[PDB]
Amino acid sequence: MERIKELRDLMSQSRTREILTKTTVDHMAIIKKYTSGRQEKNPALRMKWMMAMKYPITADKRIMEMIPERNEQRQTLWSKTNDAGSDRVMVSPLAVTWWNRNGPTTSTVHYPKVYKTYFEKVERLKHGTFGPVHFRNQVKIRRRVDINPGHADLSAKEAQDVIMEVVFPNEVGARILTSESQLTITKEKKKELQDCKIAPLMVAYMLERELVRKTRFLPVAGGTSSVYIEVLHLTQGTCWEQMYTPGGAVLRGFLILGKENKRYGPALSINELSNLAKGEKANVLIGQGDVVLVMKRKRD
Amino acid sequence: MDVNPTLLFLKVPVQNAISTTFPYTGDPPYSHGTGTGYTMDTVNRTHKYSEKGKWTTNTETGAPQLNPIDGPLPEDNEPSGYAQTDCVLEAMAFLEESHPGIFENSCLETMEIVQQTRVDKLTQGRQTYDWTLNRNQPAATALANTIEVFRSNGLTANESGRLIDFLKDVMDSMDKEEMEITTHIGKKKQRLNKRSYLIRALTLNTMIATPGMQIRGFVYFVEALARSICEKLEQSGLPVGGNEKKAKLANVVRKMMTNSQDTELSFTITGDNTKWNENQNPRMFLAMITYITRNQPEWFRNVLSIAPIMFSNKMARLGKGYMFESKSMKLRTQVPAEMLANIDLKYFNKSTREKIEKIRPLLIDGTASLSPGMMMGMFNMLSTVLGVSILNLGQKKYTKTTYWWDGLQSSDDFALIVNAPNHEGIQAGVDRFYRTCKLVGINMSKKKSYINRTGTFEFTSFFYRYGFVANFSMELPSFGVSGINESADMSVGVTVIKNNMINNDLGPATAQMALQLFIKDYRYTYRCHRGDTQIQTRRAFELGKLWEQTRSKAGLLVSDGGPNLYNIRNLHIPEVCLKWELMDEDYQGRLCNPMNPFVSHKEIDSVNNAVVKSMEYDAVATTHSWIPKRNRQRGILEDEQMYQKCCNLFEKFFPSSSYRRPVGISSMVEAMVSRARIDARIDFESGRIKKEEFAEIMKICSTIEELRRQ
Amino acid sequence: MEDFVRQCFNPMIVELAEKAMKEYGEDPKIETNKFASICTHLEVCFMYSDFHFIDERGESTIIKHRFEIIEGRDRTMAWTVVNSICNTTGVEKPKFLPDLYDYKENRFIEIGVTRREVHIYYLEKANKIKSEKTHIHIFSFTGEEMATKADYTLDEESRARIKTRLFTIRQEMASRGLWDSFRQSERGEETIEERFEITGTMRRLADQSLPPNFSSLENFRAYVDGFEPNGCIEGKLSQMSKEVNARIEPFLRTTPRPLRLPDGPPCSQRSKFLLMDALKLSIEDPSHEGEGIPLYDAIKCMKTFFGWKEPNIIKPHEKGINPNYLLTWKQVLAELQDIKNEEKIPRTKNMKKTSQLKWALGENMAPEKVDFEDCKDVNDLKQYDSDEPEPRSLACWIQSEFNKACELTDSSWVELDEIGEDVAPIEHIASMRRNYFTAEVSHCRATEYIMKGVYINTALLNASCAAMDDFQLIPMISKCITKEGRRKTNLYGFIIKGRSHLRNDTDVVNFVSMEFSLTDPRLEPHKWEKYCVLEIGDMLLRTAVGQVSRPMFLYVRTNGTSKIKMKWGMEMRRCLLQSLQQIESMIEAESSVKEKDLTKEFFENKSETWPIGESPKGVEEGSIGKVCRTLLAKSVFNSLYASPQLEGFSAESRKLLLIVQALRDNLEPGTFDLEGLYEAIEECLINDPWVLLNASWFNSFLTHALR
Ligand SMILES: [Mg+2]
Repeated sequence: MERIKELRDLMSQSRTREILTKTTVDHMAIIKKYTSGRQEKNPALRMKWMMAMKYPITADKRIMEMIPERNEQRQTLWSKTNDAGSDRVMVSPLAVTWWNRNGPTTSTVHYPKVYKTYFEKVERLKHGTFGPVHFRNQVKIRRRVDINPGHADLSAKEAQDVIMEVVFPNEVGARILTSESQLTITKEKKKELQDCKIAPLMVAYMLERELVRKTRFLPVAGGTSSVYIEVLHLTQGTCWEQMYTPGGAVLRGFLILGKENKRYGPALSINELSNLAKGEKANVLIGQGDVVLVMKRKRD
Repeated sequence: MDVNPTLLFLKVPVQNAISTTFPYTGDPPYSHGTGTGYTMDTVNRTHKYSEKGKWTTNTETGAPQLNPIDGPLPEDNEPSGYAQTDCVLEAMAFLEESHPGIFENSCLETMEIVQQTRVDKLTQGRQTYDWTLNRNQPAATALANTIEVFRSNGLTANESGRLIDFLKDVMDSMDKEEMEITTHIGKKKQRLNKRSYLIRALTLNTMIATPGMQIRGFVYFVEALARSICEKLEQSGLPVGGNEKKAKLANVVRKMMTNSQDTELSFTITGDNTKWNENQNPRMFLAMITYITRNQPEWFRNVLSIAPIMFSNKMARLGKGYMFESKSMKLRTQVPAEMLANIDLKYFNKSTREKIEKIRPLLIDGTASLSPGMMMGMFNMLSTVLGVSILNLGQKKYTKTTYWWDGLQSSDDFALIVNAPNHEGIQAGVDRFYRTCKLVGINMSKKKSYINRTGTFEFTSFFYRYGFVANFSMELPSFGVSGINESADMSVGVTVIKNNMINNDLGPATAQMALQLFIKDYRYTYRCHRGDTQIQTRRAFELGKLWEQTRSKAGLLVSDGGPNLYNIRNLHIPEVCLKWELMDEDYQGRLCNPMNPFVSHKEIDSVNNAVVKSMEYDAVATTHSWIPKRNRQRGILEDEQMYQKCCNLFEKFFPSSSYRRPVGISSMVEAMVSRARIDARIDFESGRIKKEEFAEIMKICSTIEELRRQ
Repeated sequence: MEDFVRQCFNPMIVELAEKAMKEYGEDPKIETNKFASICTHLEVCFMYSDFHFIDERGESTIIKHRFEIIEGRDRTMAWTVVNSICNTTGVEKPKFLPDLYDYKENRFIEIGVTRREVHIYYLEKANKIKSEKTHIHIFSFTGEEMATKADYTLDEESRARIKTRLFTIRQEMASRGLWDSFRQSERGEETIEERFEITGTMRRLADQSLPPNFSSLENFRAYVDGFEPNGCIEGKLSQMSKEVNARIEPFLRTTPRPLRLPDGPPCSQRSKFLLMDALKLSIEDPSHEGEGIPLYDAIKCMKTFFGWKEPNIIKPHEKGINPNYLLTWKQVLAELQDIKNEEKIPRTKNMKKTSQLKWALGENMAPEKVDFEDCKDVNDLKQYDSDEPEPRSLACWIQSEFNKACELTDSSWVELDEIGEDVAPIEHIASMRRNYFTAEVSHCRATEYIMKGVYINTALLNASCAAMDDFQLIPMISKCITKEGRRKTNLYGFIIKGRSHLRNDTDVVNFVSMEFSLTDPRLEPHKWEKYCVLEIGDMLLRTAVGQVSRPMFLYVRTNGTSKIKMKWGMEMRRCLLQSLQQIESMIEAESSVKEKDLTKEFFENKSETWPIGESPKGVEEGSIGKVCRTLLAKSVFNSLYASPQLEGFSAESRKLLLIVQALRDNLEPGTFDLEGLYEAIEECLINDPWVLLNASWFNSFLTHALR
């Protein structure tokens, strides 16, 4: 496969081989920050300049299999070129509009589920009620208020735990596999997002947004509840107050028995640990690539 | 009748109509005011303001160094740098006395920060002077180049992943006899002796100036300590935001006025410090850091003291050089500053002649030695700590007289308030504050400061008038397209308008006008004019076809030629969700198709977040979430993308690395090989990979393991 | 680190570690690595001993504790218990303190938790402590383990629990960024405090960075450590001379003086296009074939005018070649006629490179670059001229320009986009306020300037990107809505753009602008020093006496624009926002005072007035609409005439304005170096007409406010 061949190619050269063999999985993130690029100063002017070009957008390789080269008016949608560093072909906004008006249609059923917070915002605004405006001196006291309503008030650590369990089931670390009980929210989200083609990174980001608690230091002149903070712009002002009412298997219990033991067979994956027996000891790749010998928790 | 807008102040008070006194709304299109002559002028002025100090020659760099500390006390009102060590130590002592335990808690918090920090933090800075390339480079590139050179010189402590280990490597390198630099052109080797390397590591490239990678970590730790100190002071205007500054101004004014008796007299000084950097001495910072870190582990004291020690022997590069033009033959040539030391003085004007004559003795290897003074944007929080100490020295239990002062200090700016029984009391208090500032090395700009009865003043462009505070530190922010993409730009624009309405006193009608102008700019920039309009654009045909095809035109996004449904009501709602109920089924499916070739997500830090400061915007990943095209020599790294090339191909093995920072004991290659083997086995077992492919993959894995072992 | 240790370990274990480390007088808050090491060791001890018992037959049963703890007690108690075990069971006395006593095997077992490799730790322990009849079990955070003779006392289950606990602790430490220090802090058998020493070069540098009367950084540290405040500040204050003071000089009514404007020849026009002298050829309804594209509209607009005659120079450019400009205009006319007779008008017209156009656009007109050593001996070589710019006196043409910019035009110049339907009552209030402001501002001449600049700069940027190396012809076009509501397209002139190989955001593209006008330059030649003006035609103007002929001139000049300047021009619509913000702030202040919405009482009043102008009679007052238009024109002229002088003058004169305001409030204002402030304000007035006009406005305001 392209991935393993590219790994071999990287390991061929001396410096890349040394960095791969030396840096541990812990320090990977560190070397992720050694970017050789350059952020564009004043990206607004850069965008204004680009949009006057012919092909300022970067699609991927597969676009050429679906979007035709030219439309009815013979305007070229994408060009047989490449970006500066990858095989991302050059395309034009005409291609985006062509996809939006003629591209394949799918079923957007998971979008309300994944973006639940935004649609909850919409529903709260839709069912709200409005009162008269009162003009007078405004004295807003500044205090810490919550930002996102409907959250589970989950700790960032535990929110990340749930996100890893749901989005990336077969990359959970030793802590998850060694735990005794599974949170109900995790199972509910796993059932809710079974067949979800949305990018797993987007799903993880939305889950973290919807499960973590966030607070900000804001002035307030009326209610302090979270539902009253999202509409702070609409309700309170410098010299006016607007009266608004808002409208709203079990892969756990495993003990590590040391490092990889080749006598016990090839390393498995987490997702297939359910097929083990009551006391069978196997080799599993946990975390981001750590092979360990594991056994089921017999004699709880 | 001759129109005169200034006459509007005859009725509207200036503070109420202060907006009319600001000429621009956004960055002006010249961005000028810097150059080599400017750097030489700053060096000359800094040395002049302390010329009565003691001269010495550095035993390592052999550079003239001026020490005005404990110098003769000033005899005039001109700027001076003759700060007294005892006076500053006493100011720190009284600051601790008024706030017992502040220094100890701040030191403990900074120790926690130091132990848990990481090297990649240094990649978060601005353009920095790479000594390996001897020019300005990006922070990440400079860090990578320095690490590569250190590794080539047998310095690898930074491989532990901690910034403090990188600092240990930096010190060891400062103790290296020779340094080798290899540039890949093919290959090329250069050798630097101890003195040359020290000079390079003790430079500040001028372009205001920027330090090299050898001082970024120490400065970072010192500023962390200063931030911890400042967070516990109510008289410090740093690093709070715009919402926490109005509260402080109002509180201080109320404290100094309402507490005043019926016979007490209160006055307020709006004050700028004339230089505040060319008179701040690194020795004073070292003294006050030594006092702050009393009774601390020796390693912590040493780490915190390295920064002022390093800055006390800093060097300043003189820039590009000079431009010479001839009239007879219309000939132009560039003279680098390096030769400026060994050139005659018949091509430069009188003022430039004086500048070069003054700066010649201070230069070594093209860099002027600048021991005294400082540069803005480097030790802002330590200077704020010193200013707040002076402010706190105004309590009635320290003045021992009827008059007493209090106020706010924000790095360079300050607002003072003096209460005394009578006018002579106010004058005495002002004189005492000024003289104490002079003793500690702080100069008040008499021309940029003024006093008046308490009730009206200004502080960091916040104008206070009888309780009404107008915030103009930053005026109307940009109300156009940020330049990320269509969805991100729409979300950012609406969110920015909403935030300005919430915080920056933006009115409803002004918000509506801002929304209208932003929508106009968005449509013109992205050519997404309303489908029914007859404006001719390269994107007009597709948008018109989409408009005619659709049934519910209200559901089309603005980027798709739809109408604008935004108002003050729904600035907090993403556009995709705002008109989700109005979208046609097929159009909704096409727009929200996860398999489209346009959507793309980078690491989570860059997901739904844009760097301007960083602001998070709410958006739905759609077809409009594309990426603009990328746009783009001596080099230490043969392959400048090696780090990215390695980090990439790890997300294809462990996708969670994109969302979470990975943790593991094994090396990257070993983990990747294990995952490859497991995936190949599972796929071959499932029956969607054949014997040939499986064996082929097993064969590459074996040779990769052999390569790693070898 | 300490927080993680406290929140991870069992509180009793934390207390045991705290007491054990206090026994040695060590501070956990200052040495957290040792604290974590002791906590891990004690937890491993407990888990080793936990969940074990001895049955009635002496066998080991998992439910007398099988293991007796020895490391969880004081030295005295540990020694007493180990001696009791040795006496009761007759076991050899261990040389060093053991950790656990095994009843089933009747021996002493010691456990070592190693951050490094297990074999190294085992070898060190064997060569250090192990003497005789002592078992060693070495555990690691990576899951490994080792023991003597590979005889592990516990069952696989308990060892699995210990390994899992250690692995989890390792993972949590790594994720929190504490594992690096924790692993680096182990040296053989002990945990060492962090070390960061100053030596060698850095030590000498530190010794060279002290006050004058110090030689060693250690001496300075010792002095600071024992320093106690003893009236040092008071003594130094009593010593310094009294000439160092901040004396407040009163500022009452006579201290301020008029700002001194620079003396010299009058200032000239530097804007990118004509403002009040602009003449536009207009088509009242663009309903022609291929309409909308600039070139066809420009051709149609030109066709509407009859009376073109042979061009000739009227006002030559003193520093320029007038025949080149004349030939450029002739070439533009010839190309327009050629495309007109072609009947195949293309979207964009690229001009043919010509000597006149090559010179006018500054194509290749630049000194050649050479090395200094190659031309060091040239007699005429000198540093680039950067002297003091020549001061210029204020002229009345800029005031007339501003007066014109503030008055209404007969037709509307803004067609802002739409927004969602208003629902909240505050939304209705905002809509009413915005509509009032728009009605006051829609027909202003400043709006015309805004649209003109926006269109010109948008066209220039698009042409520069599209045609990098072509001499494009760009008509200067604007759109308008007359009183009758009919769309009208106006053409002001043409711009020929040169090479646009722009890579940075500051490199300049040079263009030639030729603009129609009716004003004779000879009336105010000083205003047109940068322009070459030719008489290009004749026009008929209507008046009470019929039609009168007036010459029609063409102002031709060469200019340059960068990407940043083009973006600045395209973003001119924010002047509307600025003016609206000020006008709305006034209304909101009044409403807060009166506790009710006063939009009607501000805009429909037409009786309340604000001082907005000066006449020979005195100060003049205008309605709210006049104030809106005046502020919009001020913003527009600030945008058009931006310069460092303008921002400097604004920043410096804000202080003087606030001092005067404090005076007007009877707040007893006072200054320290008011002459310095005056010098700072006046240093920013050299030649810019806009800054000089602003200075004159400030002088007039001072005169009127002081009285
Ligand atoms: Mg100030």
